Amino acid sequence: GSKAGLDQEIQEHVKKETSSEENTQKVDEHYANSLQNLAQKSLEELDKATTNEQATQVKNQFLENAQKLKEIQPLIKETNVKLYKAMSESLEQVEKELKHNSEANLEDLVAKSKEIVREYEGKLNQSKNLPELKQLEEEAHSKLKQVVEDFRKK
Repeated sequence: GSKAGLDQEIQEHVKKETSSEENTQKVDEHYANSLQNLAQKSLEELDKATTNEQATQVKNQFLENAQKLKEIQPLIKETNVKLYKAMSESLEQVEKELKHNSEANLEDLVAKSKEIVREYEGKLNQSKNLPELKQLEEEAHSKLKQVVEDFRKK
């Protein structure tokens, strides 16, 4: 127990490095794929050039665009991170809102149903004969059905 925190800290340093290098590999692979696509498009433009100057310009523009592409890779990773965080936080907010609202609706319906039951139990406890009992029981069940139906159709 006394050494658990230190073990966790050492393992966490190692995990930080391994996660850093794995994210580096992912960024490198995406960058290499984008660079291959850029190069293929520039090579197609070059094959269709009609002038040595147009061809040299295709090459120079490829080099410029390759520099631009390399410059944005860490920003690409940071943008993906921020997008995922925003999605997760919005999902959690909406989840807690839905939980609260559904619980409130259920509590209101349960309160109304228990109130119908209490009213008619109070009436039934004062019953003097069997016909009154049957009439009150039927009215109570009809009121309960009306309440639960109105809620299902709310």
